[PDB]
Amino acid sequence: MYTFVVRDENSSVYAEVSRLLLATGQWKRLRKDNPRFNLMLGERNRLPFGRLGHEPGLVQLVNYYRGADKLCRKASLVKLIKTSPELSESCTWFPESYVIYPTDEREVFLAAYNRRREGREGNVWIAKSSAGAKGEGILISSEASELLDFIDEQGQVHVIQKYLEKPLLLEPGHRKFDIRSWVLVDHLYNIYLYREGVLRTSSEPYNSANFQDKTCHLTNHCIQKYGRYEEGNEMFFEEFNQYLMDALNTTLENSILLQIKHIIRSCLMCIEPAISTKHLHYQSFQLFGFDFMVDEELKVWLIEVNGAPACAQKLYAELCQGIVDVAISSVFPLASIFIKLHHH
Amino acid sequence: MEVIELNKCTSGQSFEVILKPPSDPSLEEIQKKLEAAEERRKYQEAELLKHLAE
Amino acid sequence: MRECISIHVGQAGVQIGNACWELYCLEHGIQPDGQMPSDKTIGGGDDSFNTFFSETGAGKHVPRAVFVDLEPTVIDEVRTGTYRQLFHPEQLITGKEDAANNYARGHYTIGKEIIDLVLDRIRKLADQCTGLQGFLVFHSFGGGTGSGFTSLLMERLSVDYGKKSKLEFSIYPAPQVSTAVVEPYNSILTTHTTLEHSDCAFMVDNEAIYDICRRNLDIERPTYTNLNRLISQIVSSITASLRFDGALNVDLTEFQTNLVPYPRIHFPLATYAPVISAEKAYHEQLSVAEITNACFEPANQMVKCDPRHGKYMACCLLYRGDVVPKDVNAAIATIKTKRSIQFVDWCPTGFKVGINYQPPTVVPGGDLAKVQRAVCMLSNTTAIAEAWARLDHKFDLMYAKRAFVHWYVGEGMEEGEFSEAREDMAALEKDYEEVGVD
Amino acid sequence: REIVHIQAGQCGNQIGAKFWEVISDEHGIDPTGSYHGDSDLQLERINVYYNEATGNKYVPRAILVDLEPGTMDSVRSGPFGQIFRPDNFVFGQSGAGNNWAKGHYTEGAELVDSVLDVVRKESESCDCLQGFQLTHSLGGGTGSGMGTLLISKIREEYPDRIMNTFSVMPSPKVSDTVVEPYNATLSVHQLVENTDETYCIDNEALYDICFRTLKLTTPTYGDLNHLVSATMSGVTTCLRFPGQLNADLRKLAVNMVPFPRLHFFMPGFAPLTSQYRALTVPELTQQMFDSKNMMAACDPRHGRYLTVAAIFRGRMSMKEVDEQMLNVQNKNSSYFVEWIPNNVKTAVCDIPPRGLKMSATFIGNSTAIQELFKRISEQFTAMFRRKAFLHWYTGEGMDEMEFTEAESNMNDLVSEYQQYQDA
Ligand SMILES: Nc1nc2c(ncn2[C@@H]2O[C@H](COP(=O)(O)OP(=O)(O)OP(=O)(O)O)[C@@H](O)[C@H]2O)c(=O)[nH]1
Ligand SMILES: Nc1ncnc2c1ncn2[C@@H]1O[C@H](COP(=O)(O)OP(=O)(O)CP(=O)(O)O)[C@@H](O)[C@H]1O
Ligand SMILES: Nc1cc(C(F)(F)F)c(-c2cc(N3CCOCC3)nc(N3CCCC3)n2)cn1
Ligand SMILES: Nc1nc2c(ncn2[C@@H]2O[C@H](COP(=O)(O)OP(=O)(O)O)[C@@H](O)[C@H]2O)c(=O)[nH]1
Ligand SMILES: [Ca+2]
Ligand SMILES: [Ca+2]
Ligand SMILES: [Ca+2]
Ligand SMILES: [Ca+2]
Ligand SMILES: [Mg+2]
Ligand SMILES: [Mg+2]
Ligand SMILES: [Mg+2]
Repeated sequence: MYTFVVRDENSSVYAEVSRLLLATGQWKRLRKDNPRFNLMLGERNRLPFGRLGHEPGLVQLVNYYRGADKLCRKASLVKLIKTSPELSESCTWFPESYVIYPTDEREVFLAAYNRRREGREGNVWIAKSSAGAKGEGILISSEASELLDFIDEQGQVHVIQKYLEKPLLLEPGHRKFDIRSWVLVDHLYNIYLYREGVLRTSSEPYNSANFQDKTCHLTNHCIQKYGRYEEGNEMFFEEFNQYLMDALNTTLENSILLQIKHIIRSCLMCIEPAISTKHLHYQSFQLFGFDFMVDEELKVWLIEVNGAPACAQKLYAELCQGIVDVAISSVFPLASIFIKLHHH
Repeated sequence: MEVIELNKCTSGQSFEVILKPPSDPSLEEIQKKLEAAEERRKYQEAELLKHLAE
Repeated sequence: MRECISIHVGQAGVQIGNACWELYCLEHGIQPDGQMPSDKTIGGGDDSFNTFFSETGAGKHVPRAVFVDLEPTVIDEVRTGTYRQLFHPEQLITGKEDAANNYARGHYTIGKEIIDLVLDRIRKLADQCTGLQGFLVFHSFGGGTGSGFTSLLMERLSVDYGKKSKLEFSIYPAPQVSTAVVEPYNSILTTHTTLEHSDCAFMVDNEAIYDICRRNLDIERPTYTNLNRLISQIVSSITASLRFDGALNVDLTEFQTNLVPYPRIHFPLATYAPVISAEKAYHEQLSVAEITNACFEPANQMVKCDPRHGKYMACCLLYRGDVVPKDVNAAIATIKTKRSIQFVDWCPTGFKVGINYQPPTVVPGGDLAKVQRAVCMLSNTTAIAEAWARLDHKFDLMYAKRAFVHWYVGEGMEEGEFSEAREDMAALEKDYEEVGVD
Repeated sequence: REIVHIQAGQCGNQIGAKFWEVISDEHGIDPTGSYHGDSDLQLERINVYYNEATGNKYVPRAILVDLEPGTMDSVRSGPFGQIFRPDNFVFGQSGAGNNWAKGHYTEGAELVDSVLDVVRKESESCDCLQGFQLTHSLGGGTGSGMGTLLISKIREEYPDRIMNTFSVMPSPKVSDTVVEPYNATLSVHQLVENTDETYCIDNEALYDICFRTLKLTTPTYGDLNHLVSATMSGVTTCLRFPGQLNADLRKLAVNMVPFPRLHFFMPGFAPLTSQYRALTVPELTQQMFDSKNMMAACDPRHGRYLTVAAIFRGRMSMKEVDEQMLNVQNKNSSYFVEWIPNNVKTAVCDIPPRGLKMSATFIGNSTAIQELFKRISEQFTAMFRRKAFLHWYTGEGMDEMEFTEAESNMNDLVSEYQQYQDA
């Protein structure tokens, strides 16, 4: 039969995948450090890709793409988008962003800010870092001077990104939201967008006056804990589509999902030559969490890409089963909920 | 992308293409280690032979 | 003209040297009896092939090679095989019983008793050189002799020939190709002791050669002969510059100068293309663009690892056959816009290119098809540290239980040499990380 | 690289004689020592086990030892009795009465210098002696007691040569006297210190294979010895034939013994058939790893393999062999220690044994072997706690302390295996 190892005890997604594999009668879980595995569910950090693919007679597969951090760290995402000709400085779906150390873009950020203060245009920016894990270390300010001092107090790299002053607000509530899309890239570099996304909503009305209060401005589920409009500040696509039809005479597919598919395709096609495991001695797949914002003109904006996403509770079953069918059993067969984003 | 230092003969040629500019132990010490290892072998063998004589 | 002495140590080193000198003789028109009808200077010369071959008054062309093994059976095949007439008997050195896959036995126990004889025989070749460049040293990492005797030999060569360059061709252990269980120990012990003494070492992972032989030559179960003829093509393309007219890598020093900016990090990755099956009756000849592109495919590397996730310090392309500079630059242009090729910031992004017009020679009746053009890329990329991490991890698994350590201590080695060697490799891995990661 | 062979006592000489019949046949040597084979592969490494006498005769480098003449008269009368060098029969008249102390200390001590004289005469004519192999049982007196005394005197004279034994372990199921657990426990103590490799051949397993698998209602020693000579041919295949991989005794010990005391191997053989049917490579591989095919009565699923050697004989698909070997490890992934990488070695040799188109020989260094030593130690203690049958030994000058020490050392060995079974 087939064998696999588990090296991220803290993965909700792959605990369920492991559970499914075992309950097919054709997968056996080995100890963390047994090298004779077919499948590695790897650790989040320092994964030993260099030890994969040297076991004689084992076809070996891992659930991470080496090199995908380029997309999944906020700093490198900004650098990737600026310096990749296929994404270019001319990319229109990513908010104006700068990387700032306490290479560094401190001066060019103030140069665009000056044009905004001189221009009296909306000059509100947000500063964050992937090192600010789960609702920690975010500052939204209308003054550029105040943003930088926040960065210098912490000793890690930050990105300064234009806060979207004009977001699409759900009604009733006059309330902010974001969209999480789950995307599975398999060993052949097929790109599979899971049919179901989630809107993470804010429970409290959007207030463009003070950004001191970070609750109606930060859509993160952890920060909302609430729940009066939808169970757990999560709205699923059937409801959001019905909302867009009733309130705006349009559909989720037309106004938003075409853009989401374009952005997913653009990002993942960009890094394909650098991370593809076609013609490698081991194979990769990875599940990605893309986070989007929507503005009031129904334009979609990429906020970040998560490399080790969790899932919405009522979707773990379906999606995890999809991971097995599409990513694992396609390589290790036993004895659609995805939308294939076709490309090159 | 500049080509430099092109050299040609009847057997072939060589050249450089630039795409972007940039931005001991002594003999006695060895024989000491060899002899130290030999004496350790000699010690272990004498311990064996002593054990066998017992 | 400046001479180069080849030294082949242990079974792997000897059998590969056989494959290499067979190929050299074919490449230079030297018959197995040593005669060379095209060499119109009888009994002497300073042509380019004379760096590897001396000449007797009888017109015999004699390899500047010593073969060393601690048991006689492999070298006895040399003495009785096709090329027996090539070598002087003094050049072929055998002991009685081998190192039993034990570095400590090859280095301390048996090494101590045969090293002076080997040096004496090497001195005799050196005394025939008007300007010795230095040595090319062929050996396995995993064998008791290849690891332990070579490391002793390398130390003594530095003492006796301090100004001379020393290059290695090292066979890195792979379980597909018959291995001892203790080869991780031997590989680390020999890399530690040899590091200071090697100016440039070309590692060949038997796993990669094995896989090229299965995939490109359609050989279900490669033999050592299959493996060694492929290895000898790569060696020949690396040494062709020393044996033919040319201006790139014309002496041993130029290998350090072009490939090794930091002395410890002296392990260039070799990639070779094309490897085409001779049994393949229908074959379409690959272009300069295509064989150059293939140089960035992990499947053609002598060590499987991923250069896309490392950084380059230097990169040489060595072409043989129908290639002109125009095609090389057009191919490089396309590849740079299509591939992940990142250099360290303090090194120029570029390629040193050498072209030799004679296409690769292949052994008649062998497995490789004759091609109109081939290329060997030598790149010093930090990605080859993947091979060190793999090896160091296998060492750690065994050494944590001291498994098999008593065999080494029993030969007079101290247990401390193990951790000393391992800490040197941990520093080597840290050097690669500092050079290559952001 | 010559090997000197010694066979001691009744069991040792009867199994030894069959070993020489089998490998003489494989090498094309007739009972008169004349070579009549058809393949140079037969003669290429024949000097490992045979000397070349004048007239193109091959003579086993074999020394036959016993303290009574009976079994060696049988050998001289046997089928290949005439190949042995007559000077290499060394025997007394007293016997050792199934008594380790007689073999090791009294009767054996009177004979042992003569044996060492012959051993020395064979070693002196060796171009490069590899080492020694001894066949003997552990349950009697001469093979057990005089055999281990011989090993100790050989180690003293040749401390840098490899010492190997094929040692037959007693079993109540196939027993001659009640003192066998005493004789075996005293012997294991010797073997722990003075051999590099011991193939543990359990008469319990040999009986069970004959009864259950070979369907022999009443096995004889002749039937058990057929299994032993076939196993011995298999394990020495890589020494006797021009197989690649270049294996001598020391290389074998280096790859199989990660800790000096843990050098007791479980052998196995396939096929065992109760036949002309083709045996496929999957079948060979499955069978050779089956407990029912192993010659130490230990369940390998009760422990973990430190190292494994697997030798395939015949013309078969190498790719299918590699495939099946990698397959059997995954079905047994738990049973190999993870801290010795690549600890399973596969060797192939084109020459099949007599009457088989293919076969496979298994050599395991498993921690499960502790079950064998536990059995013996139990049987030892049941008698020793009441000092039963001890007068046979104290009458030869032994003290109870020596029994206590040997018991302690065997229980230390057992706990050593258990320690690495959980690492
Ligand atoms: N490519 C290749 N590898 C070989 C060859 N011979 C042996 N090897 C590899 O070398 C390692 C074994 O070391 P050897 O060179 O055979 O041992 P040695 O140097 O003769 O030392 P000893 O222990 O004394 O026999 C293993 O990893 C083998 O796979 C060969 O001809 N070609
Ligand atoms: N440019 C921008 N304009 C408006 N709102 C923004 C923004 N950038 C971030 N936000 C808000 O801040 C929240 C958290 O941002 P971000 O996703 O970068 O941090 P994070 O990685 O800690 C949480 P997650 O992993 O779910 O994306 C988002 O849900 C979004 O509502
Ligand atoms: N009777 C035998 C037979 C063999 C055989 F046939 F050569 F494989 C071996 C053996 C040799 C070996 N080598 C390795 C190096 O080449 C020499 C033979 N490595 C191994 N193993 C077992 C554990 C992992 C390595 N085992 C041992 N005893
Ligand atoms: N397998 C096997 N076991 C034997 C044979 N002869 C004796 N034994 C066993 O060996 C032990 C008896 O020792 P034995 O060799 O007869 O005594 P010794 O002559 O003094 O060495 C008991 O365990 C017997 O079961 C034999 O030919 N084959
Ligand atoms: Ca000349
Ligand atoms: Ca030097
Ligand atoms: Ca007497
Ligand atoms: Ca005497
Ligand atoms: Mg995040
Ligand atoms: Mg050898
Ligand atoms: Mg008896």
